[PDB]
Amino acid sequence: SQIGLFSKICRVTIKTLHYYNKIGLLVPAYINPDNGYRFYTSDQLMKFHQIASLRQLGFTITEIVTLTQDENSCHIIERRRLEIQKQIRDMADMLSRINHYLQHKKKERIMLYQAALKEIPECIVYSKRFIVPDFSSYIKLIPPIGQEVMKANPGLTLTTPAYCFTLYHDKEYKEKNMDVEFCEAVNDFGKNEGNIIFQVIPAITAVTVIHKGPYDSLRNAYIYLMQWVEDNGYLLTNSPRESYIDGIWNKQDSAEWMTEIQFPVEKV
Amino acid sequence: SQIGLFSKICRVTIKTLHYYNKIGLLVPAYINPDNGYRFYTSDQLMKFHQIASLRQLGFTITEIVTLTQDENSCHIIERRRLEIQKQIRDMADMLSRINHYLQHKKKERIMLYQAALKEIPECIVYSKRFIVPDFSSYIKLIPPIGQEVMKANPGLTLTTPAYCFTLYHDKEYKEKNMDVEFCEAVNDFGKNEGNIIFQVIPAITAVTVIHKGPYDSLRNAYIYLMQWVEDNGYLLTNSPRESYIDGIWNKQDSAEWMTEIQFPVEKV
DNA sequence: GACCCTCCCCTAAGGGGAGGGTT
DNA sequence: AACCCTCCCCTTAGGGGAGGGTC
Ligand code: 118
Ligand code: 118
Repeated sequence: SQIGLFSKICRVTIKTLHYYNKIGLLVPAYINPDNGYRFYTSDQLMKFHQIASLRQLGFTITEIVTLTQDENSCHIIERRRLEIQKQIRDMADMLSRINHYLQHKKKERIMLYQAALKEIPECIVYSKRFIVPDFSSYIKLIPPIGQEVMKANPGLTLTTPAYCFTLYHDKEYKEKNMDVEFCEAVNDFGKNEGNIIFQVIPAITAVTVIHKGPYDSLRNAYIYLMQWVEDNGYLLTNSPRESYIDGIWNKQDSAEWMTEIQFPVEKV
Repeated sequence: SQIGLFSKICRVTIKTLHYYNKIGLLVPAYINPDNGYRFYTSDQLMKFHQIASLRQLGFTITEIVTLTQDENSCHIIERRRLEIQKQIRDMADMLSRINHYLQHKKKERIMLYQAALKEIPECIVYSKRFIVPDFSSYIKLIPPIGQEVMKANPGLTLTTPAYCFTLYHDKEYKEKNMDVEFCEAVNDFGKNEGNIIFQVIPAITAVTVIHKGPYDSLRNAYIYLMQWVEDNGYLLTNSPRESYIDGIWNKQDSAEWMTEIQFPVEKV
């Protein structure tokens, strides 16, 4: 049976049989040495049946050329099973995220904020945890606190990129008397000085929202990220970080201040 | 911010930034004309965050270009949601099939029947539906039909490849009172003289196993296909077909015979 | 007329490397 | 040596077509 008749038997393309014969899977029974014509037999039809049965299970071709010659191999099936379970767990997540995106675009005409998961590696920061009356005074109190460290610690150098951020160790919404902790990543351990300490901030997976604008409207970003966490079946693991990428130190216009909200989060 | 600093800010590879600059997804704020060095800006990070937020939902790159360049594109998000649900159905199907495959392979070292889900197109057949006293006697009455149809309808040409099957119209198991119908795909219509009639058989999606060996062991393949149907949550929609690939007409060896059992099913 | 072969380029989203540049 | 660039080839499972030959 020539390649066309066999390709009509299996309901498959001739190019598929060519590719298979090239890769070594499903080699034909008789190759005409004069013109190269590939002739097939029903013994090849029964082989293509199991080839298609494995292909319908998601196995890649190099997995099939192992499954069909190394007959005892069973770990390559449990591996694909765990892979399928991971794919389902990711696809359901993506479906919930798309549903949330659609709900938000229906409610508001514009996707002002856009959540995105990212992996934040651990870093050595110098930290000062204290109580502030409000956010405005906290912004004023940060730079002298940084100056104290960079003066009293020779050889201390900031990290590139400059990961400078704050943590909010409250559990409920506190407009005032906020137990904020300011941190700034350093290349290595420095010595403690007074109330300012050093520590390692653990590596986290976090959903992130960048907020372009003034600081007095970060409540919108926090409300959006909390809605995202509650909706998509996630759980806030740790205190929410807030990363200062751009601000009064780098730009003079308040409308171009760029800050990134980070929610350390884990899935339930 | 140079490309090396930006790749660490974004926590992505450099070649990703090169690809996004080449396709036009993320273009640097300023490219040095002589060297070619790409330089980035906070407003490029604000856009890479959008790129990542959309790519974590599984959007293709061109869909991301269409989404960030053209607003009011909620039809593309709906398309992606429908495709996500389709992929979730297919992944759950794959998971159930590989669970069944593991349940059988870790039970018995050899796989006797692989199961493949293939779509059979519609065809024109001549058929004789009659009660057969036994399956052993069933094979005997077929060549009479085969001669009679070619004698009554001259020039009637069978299709290629030959689709010759049996329709087991019994909704319950029995040995001696089998209500079966022998069908054979033919190119064009003919006369319906006698109990042999012409008809079309609707196109079906069917799970199929290929049975190699004599016709007494077919109950094994039928029980296996029923077990597959019950395990994988399919529903048997129509009467099972039995496609005779190889038989007494091509090969004298009874262990070289081949036959394909087809179960018309739908996913419910 | 139909059918079949090899050879070449293409997919999506980058990965890896070679060779050249500059401070 | 540290970064940077462009250019070329590579990944899947085959698709599409050109040019040439065969039944
Ligand atoms: C030590 C402590 C704080 C700051 Sb900064 C800053 C600088 C670079 C990158 C990120 C943050 C600052 C403020 C004024 C002038 C110069 C630098 C800072 C400001 C507000 C909130 C958080 C951090 C700097 C050093
Ligand atoms: C018309 C009807 C049936 C068959 Sb045959 C067959 C052919 C030659 C010699 C003996 C038998 C068949 C099928 C099932 C049971 C008994 C006979 C047949 C079927 C498929 C492919 C090729 C031949 C052929 C023409």
